[PDB]
Amino acid sequence: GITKASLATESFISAASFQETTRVLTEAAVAGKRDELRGLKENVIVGRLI
Amino acid sequence: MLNTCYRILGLKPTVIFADQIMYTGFAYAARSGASVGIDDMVIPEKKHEIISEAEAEVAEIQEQFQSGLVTAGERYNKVIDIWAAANDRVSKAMMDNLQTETVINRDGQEEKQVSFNSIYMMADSGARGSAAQIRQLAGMRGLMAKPDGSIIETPITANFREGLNVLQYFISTHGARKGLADTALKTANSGYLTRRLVDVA
Amino acid sequence: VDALLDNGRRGRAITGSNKRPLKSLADMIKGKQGRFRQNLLGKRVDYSGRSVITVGPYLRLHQCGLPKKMALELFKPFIYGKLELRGLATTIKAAKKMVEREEAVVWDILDEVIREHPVLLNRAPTLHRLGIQAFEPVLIEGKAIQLHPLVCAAYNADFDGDQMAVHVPLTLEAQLEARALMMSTNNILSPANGEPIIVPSQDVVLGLYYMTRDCVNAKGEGMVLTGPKEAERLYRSGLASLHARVKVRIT
Amino acid sequence: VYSYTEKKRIRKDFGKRPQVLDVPYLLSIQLDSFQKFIEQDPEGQYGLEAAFRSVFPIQSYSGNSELQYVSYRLGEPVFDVQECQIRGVTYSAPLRVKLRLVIYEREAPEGTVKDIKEQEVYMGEIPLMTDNGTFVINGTERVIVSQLHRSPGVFFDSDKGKTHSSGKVLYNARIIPYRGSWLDFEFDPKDNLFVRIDRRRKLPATIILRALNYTTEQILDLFFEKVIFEIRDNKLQMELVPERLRGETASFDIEANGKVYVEKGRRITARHIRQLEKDDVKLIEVPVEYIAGKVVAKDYIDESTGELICAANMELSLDLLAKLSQSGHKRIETLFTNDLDHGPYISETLRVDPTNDRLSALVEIYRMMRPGEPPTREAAESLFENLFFSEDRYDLSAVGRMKFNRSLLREEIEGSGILSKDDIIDVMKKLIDIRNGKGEVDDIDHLGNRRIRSVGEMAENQFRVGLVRVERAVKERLSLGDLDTLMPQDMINAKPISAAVKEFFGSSQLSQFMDQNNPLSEITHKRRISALGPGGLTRERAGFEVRDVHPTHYGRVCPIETPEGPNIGLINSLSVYAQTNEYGFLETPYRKVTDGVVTDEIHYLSAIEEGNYVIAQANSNLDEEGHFVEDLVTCRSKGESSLFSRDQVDYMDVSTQQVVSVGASLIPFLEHDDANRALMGANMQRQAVPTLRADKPLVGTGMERAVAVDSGVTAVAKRGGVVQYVDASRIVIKVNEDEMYPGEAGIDIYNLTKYTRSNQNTCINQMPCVSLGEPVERGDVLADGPSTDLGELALGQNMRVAFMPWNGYNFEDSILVSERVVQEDRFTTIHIQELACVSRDTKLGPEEITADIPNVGEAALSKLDESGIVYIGAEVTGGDILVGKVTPKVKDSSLRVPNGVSGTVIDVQVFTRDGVEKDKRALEIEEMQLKQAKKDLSEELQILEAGLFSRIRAVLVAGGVEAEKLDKLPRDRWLELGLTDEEKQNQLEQLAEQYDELKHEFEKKLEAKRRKITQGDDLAPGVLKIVKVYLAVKRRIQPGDKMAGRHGNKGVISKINPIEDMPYDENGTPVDIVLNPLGVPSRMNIGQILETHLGMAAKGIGDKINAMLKQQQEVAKLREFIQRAYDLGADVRQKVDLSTFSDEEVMRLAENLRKGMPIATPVFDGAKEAEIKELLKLGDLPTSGQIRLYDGRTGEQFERPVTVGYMYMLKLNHLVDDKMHARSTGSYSLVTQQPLGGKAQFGGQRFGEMEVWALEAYGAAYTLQEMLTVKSDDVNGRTKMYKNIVDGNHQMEPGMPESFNVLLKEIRSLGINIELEDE
Amino acid sequence: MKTPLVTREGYEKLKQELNYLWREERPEVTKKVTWAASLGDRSENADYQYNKKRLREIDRRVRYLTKCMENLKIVDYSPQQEGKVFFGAWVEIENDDGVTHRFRIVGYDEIFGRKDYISIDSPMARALLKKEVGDLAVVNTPAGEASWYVNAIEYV
RNA sequence: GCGAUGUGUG
DNA sequence: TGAATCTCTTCCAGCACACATCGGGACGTACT
DNA sequence: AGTACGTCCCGGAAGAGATTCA
Ligand SMILES: [Mg+2]
Repeated sequence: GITKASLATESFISAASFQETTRVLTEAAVAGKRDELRGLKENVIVGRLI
Repeated sequence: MLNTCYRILGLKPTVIFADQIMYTGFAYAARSGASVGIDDMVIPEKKHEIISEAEAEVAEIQEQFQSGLVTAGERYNKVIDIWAAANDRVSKAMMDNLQTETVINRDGQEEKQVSFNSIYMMADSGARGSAAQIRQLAGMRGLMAKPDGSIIETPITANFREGLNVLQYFISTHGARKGLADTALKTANSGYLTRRLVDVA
Repeated sequence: VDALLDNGRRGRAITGSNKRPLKSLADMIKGKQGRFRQNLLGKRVDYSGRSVITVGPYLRLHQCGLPKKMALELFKPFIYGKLELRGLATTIKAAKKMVEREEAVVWDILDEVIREHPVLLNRAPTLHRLGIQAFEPVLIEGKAIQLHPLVCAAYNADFDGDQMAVHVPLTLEAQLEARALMMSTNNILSPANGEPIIVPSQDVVLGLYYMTRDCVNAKGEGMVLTGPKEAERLYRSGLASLHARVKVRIT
Repeated sequence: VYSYTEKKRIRKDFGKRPQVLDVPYLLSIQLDSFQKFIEQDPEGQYGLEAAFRSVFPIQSYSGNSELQYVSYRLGEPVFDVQECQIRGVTYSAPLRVKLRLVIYEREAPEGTVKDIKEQEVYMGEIPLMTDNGTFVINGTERVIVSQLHRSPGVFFDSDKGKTHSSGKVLYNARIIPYRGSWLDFEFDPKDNLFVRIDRRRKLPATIILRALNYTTEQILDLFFEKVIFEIRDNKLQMELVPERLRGETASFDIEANGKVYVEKGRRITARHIRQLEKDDVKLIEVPVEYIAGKVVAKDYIDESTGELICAANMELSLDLLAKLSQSGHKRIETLFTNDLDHGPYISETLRVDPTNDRLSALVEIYRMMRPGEPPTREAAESLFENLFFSEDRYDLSAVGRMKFNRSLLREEIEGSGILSKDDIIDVMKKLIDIRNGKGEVDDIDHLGNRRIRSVGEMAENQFRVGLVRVERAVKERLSLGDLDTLMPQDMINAKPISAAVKEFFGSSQLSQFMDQNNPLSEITHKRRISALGPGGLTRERAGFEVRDVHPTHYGRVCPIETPEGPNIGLINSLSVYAQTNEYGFLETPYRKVTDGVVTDEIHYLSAIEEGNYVIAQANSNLDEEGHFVEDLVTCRSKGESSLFSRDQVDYMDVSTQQVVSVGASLIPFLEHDDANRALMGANMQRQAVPTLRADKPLVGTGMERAVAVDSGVTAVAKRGGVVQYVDASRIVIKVNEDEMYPGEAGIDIYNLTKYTRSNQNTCINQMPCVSLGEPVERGDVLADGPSTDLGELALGQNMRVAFMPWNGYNFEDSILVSERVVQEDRFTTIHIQELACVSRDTKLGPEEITADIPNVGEAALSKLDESGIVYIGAEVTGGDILVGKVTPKVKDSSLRVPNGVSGTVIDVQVFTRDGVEKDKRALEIEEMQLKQAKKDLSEELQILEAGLFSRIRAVLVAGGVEAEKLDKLPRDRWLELGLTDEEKQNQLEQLAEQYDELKHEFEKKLEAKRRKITQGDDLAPGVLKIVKVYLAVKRRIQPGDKMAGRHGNKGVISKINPIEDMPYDENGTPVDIVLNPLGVPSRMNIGQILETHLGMAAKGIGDKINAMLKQQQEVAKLREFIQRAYDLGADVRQKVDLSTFSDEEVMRLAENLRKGMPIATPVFDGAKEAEIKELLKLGDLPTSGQIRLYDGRTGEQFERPVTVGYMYMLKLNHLVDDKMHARSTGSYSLVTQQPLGGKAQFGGQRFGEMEVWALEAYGAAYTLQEMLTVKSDDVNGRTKMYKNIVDGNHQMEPGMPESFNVLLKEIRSLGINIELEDE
Repeated sequence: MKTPLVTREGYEKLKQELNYLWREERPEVTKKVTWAASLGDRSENADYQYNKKRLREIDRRVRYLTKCMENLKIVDYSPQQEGKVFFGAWVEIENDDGVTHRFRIVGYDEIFGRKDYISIDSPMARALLKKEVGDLAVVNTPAGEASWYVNAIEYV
């Protein structure tokens, strides 16, 4: 379901910026989930081009 | 018209054509002056007749009930169905006497034709309103549904041209408030759906 | 420490001023009004404005109204620019005084800078792709935004008092952006589905309806006319009814 | 017959139903509630009295000491309403309290040592209420809504469906007191009765049963009836009851008297039942196995050894049977179960019980209540004692007890406040019966269960909370009580009480900000009713039906006046004739019905009271005798309309009006309109805005007069009499001798509140509407208020309107207006903005109020005075300066005209902290108010003396008259006026002692008021001196406002246009406004058309009369004409003559007419097409109400003649030059270097998440990148951008979003590391 | 409060209306509302209102008749067992005043002026249930009790 | 130069 | 013994405005 | 005298009981 595929996405900052924060950020923090951008919401956050 | 215009001659001519459409439209529209007056909504002569006949039918079913031939349930159901039939008859009557009433000589004697009663014009145009709305102006405005989703056993006799008696208007009130309230909660849940979708794609 | 990180997660939250649970770091991130939903997936923006809208049907739909005062306040940078280009004020400050005084030359320069610089319009319930479009302004008296009528239905926006906002691309690339992908010309079809979206509406269509419909008998009955030109001629003369059965040549 | 003043404009009216009960005092709720809150009433009964008698007496820890209430008083306030608003402090009032403080006779039986009753110690101050029903917290005028909440009591809900998926209904019950702890019962699909206290967890209700010190056996006896097995000679015959069989189908042997009556494999017949009952055969032999499916009721033990064989609530088996048989027992009690009549619910519950005693019962209760903590016997004992059985922490009001018992089919309308064993028991019985099918659930939203509170209830409750706050520390310090060396004020602290009530009236979902931008607005918002607020439901949690309107709001709550948007139904407006019951329900009026007569006897009713009757709808053609002209008639009985017989009815409607609100009643021709736009119109009408020139709405209703009168915006003469002094500022009236006081009344003075501030920044002003030397009747207007004329409600204006699309400029709803309007100013509103400038003595020194500001020009230097303030009345534009303030170091600190507002200044108030030198202008304005108040009180006493000597003269008309010996000497030489032996000499002696008295009195009053104005009022800490300045723009009108009629026909005035270009008529006049016909059918609100037609008629009557008058024709023609005018119509209650009018009178009436004969119309009994037609035919206008026109452009004839008439339109507050606003580059927020929000703060728009989505959807990229990076976040890049712009280099350099940088630092503050990387 | 007994012809007619609606009128109104909502999209637009209201009604009825088609039990019996008047019988009854009254008895979901318009769950029926050519039928209307004589029993 | 709650606008 | 089926309890509920109020009290003193 | 300055603070859904066919 969407409300999940959101969460488990490759990226995280999106999830972080969607529907809840703590769950995602924590799971990341233990994952050491190095994260590329490769995504609109991402670059929007960092504000470079899309 | 506009659409085929596009698909056949590209884009620039299409847009310039659209703006010319609007110009010439407003122009001749004003130049015409399609107003709306009270006299412009004809009450069907047969309306009184038909609704009286319906009243008599209601009385007949009421006699059947009081004589124990039917239970209140099918009583309710019979009554509603027959009122609905009556409603449709009235709708046919009004739509006829509007769309055609214009009947005039030709240098001969007479002939009927499509009307010019501004309200039917505004409808058949397709500007706003339709058979439905012109109905709720001329004929009865059908039946109204209580919050139960049930439907009241006594319809709106009259229309907007005539005056609604209190109880009627009071009914149609919640009839409409239901949706007028609904729209808020609806908007909310819809927006949530939208957001969720955007953050899946 | 628990409070510090996430007040309100462990038993009774601790309150702040009188009775309402004070905000926390968690709060400052999550929620409708944390940093993400509050200042990054969207945010406030310079070089903008908002007003109420009206109609002004004299506008080739590749344009739209814009309030004079409003503009003059908007493009002030560009104004200062062209100003000291033409050399009417040494310092920026002097030009600031110039604009404030609102002298004559100012307006001409303003027209100059606007002439071909698209701007963006937005409505509040920004539902779908149409929800923001662009135009070329034409400077108008009054204090409201005049807006082409057709584009209403695209905006799902009647004139019941709706407010619309305006933005202005500051950069050159973005000017191209607007003029390429946001100028309503380039949107006759909703990407949703194939229907057109430039459908006329109530007034104009009432017009056309009345404009093409036969009666049976009226002034000028069944005469003959070479040129639609001369038809319009008859009509303006009134020497012949507007709608009337007739044989005419056409091409 | 009519009042003299009325005659000035005798509004004609249509209508058939004779109104029988006039409109009540529309502020009834507020005034009654508050008056009831505050009064020295005996015998307690719902007041401060009640709160006290609840809290007091406070007793020691039996420490031979106690404190109790005696009396209390409220001293007159320290200010008045007006000056109070001016200053800012609340309109509070003292609260003195007499307390008897006693110490029992120590070391003795209960007696006394000594008592002290403190001299009415004051416990802080609470607000009063305006005569017009408002409040004043902080220089403002606020209102308290009334709450509509689930009435305390007991209820029985379904929760059908959505739980357990079982397709099985459920049933729960709830008891909610007025102040205590909720208590609910419910079930689970396994049919198990659970109690829960306050939604914590779930328990087996039998837990609380046994908690009420009952025995299992008694409990079973209670919840179930008996089944007797007698162990006879053998075979153990059962006792039977025939009625116990119809809900049964027994398929085994059923015999009696040897004869079988139901064979094995049959069912039970009512005929079987009748035969048996006629036979009366109860003791019958039974199959031994039939017992197998039964359960013991009582306990049985081994009679020999006293040893237990089986405990109660235990199924049965043959072994058990044998063991009890050999024991010797003979009687067996069992439970009459069933699957349709009675279920084993309680029994299986008791099975599920974990515990089996009062002790462990209380244990489990305390365990659910306070988790973790170890138990303790007496602890939990006291706990459960402190949840349903004590005054302190649990209570229903009489309201509770009443509705409670009424639900339980009890008898006593009164009872205790605490619960009972019997209470809980009977509640459970009711619930069980419901489960069994007999009985009915009760829908929440039926108004019979909602309840209306009011300011009274609110104050009472919250003040009680204050007293329970204080009593804690009270008893605390009493504990340390020593011998009498103290006094109660030592052991009491007002400060908590004050604080609590203060917070209540200040911050609430109720204590909100009155919308005093229209008399109609006030009168509405004083009646608003909300389900919000404490104890009330909340928006996000709000359900669905609760929002919907129930078929019993009828005539008790408006069905149509409610704001749309984020919440609806939750703000139900309160009906017109509505009232509040003794107990506090929506009570409504009706007309009593005899056998066949509609008597004029009014009669009020509750909601439930209604249901058991049948009610006749208003518009029912009666004939002069209380008899309906039909025999079957539309009526309503129980939420259901129907047609019933003649002699069945019970009560009739009072007036057609009785089912809408004031906020609706003012909608002419409502009936011909859908609810949707009807609503929207009602609201917008609320959002009206006063004008410069009230103009008597042509097509009115009839409610107006009442609206105006009640809304205290205008000024009604208290007593009736004769004009003496008019003046645009004040009005003073002599009184007729009859209504005079028993002596020395004098005359009356009405100060007129002149141009001043609203709460929506909208001019409020008064204008006299009488003339010198003129009669006035008690209870009549004297000076119209804002948007009022001649004592009638006048929101917008009337205008000549025409329906035709015109060059598109009315595209959607774009109402086009003609320069004629902006000529006559006839929408020129007037606004006011209260601008504040103050200073505070701080580090680096205090600050200045002077013109000594450098780095400025004579432009600023001029308009300011020499003392540092703008002169009264300077035409100041933007950028100007009003006050001179400076930062010592010494930069500016001036208060300056907020940009974009033009306007002028009307007044300057200056408060100052007592103890600072008042500057030159301070002294000047000081003396100005000083001299003006002095002149005011001088007016007071001087014209008081004038009336006084005129009354002495009136006394000397007869009796001891000395004309020349009276007028030679000055009018004061009257200490021994020679008079006869009547009481007139005593009267003059009264007036003379009053002379000396008033001398001294006026002296003291003057000096007191002098001190009042002289003192420097207490203010904030560190504050120096308040200088408030008022401004007054004259915002005219311009394309972009929002006008609308009264039928939702909103509009945005699009393009003002010149007289020429308007359509016009052959007669010559232009028209004024053009709406859009294509808006009529869709929004199915045909009404505005009717309104327009009837108007055209009105203005026709007008123009006709106006011509007649300009001819200077003599009166007779006018008499004939106006008489004809009013006379037309089928039938009216308005049968007025003309003969009894005087010549001079009538002329005045015409002259008031000439603008147009005003027609009103009741909300449903109103006029009809035919009478409209006949009025027109009286006029000289075309029957159809359509005319030829002419486009000024074309100068030729439109086709299809169109509609022109007069519509009554209104302007709203949403003015463009307020809305319109832009920003290029201004401030920036401090936390996030981002732009600010709003206009007032000179900020910019918000590009929203959805807009980001949008731009993304377009390939447009540079747009969004620019619009997130440059336009907002990087300071560095922002500057780079601005510079590169000034050099035309349209370019950008992104850098990084400082906000995101902030996110980084924030998460990093959390225990999480986050970093960027290389590339 | 309900009885699933059904006559064959009525069941046929039920299927018939079902198809007529879900196959012809629904698609018509569908196209209609589509063209009406070709970006009209106005809550106030009472055209859209009434159209969706017709939708709501037709949907309620289709769901009702759907649940019916599910639950309803057909008994299309021959004229074989006769004499008793249990069901599906053309019956005439007479009054003291001679009030002739003829009708066939069918299922609740068949009460129309079409063929035969007397219920089976009706009180009259309950009396008529099991009687013969010459019985004295009695009922208790909310107006009180009354009686009739049987005069005819016929099948098909 | 912030945040809470309320009111109203679409 | 262990795999199903209840049941407490954390997380989210549209967007954009406009305006409005209000923001610690309490407890105790070295002085003012 | 009385205080401005001190400290003091309804829907879903998924997890951990917890209950029942073995
Ligand atoms: Mg709108």
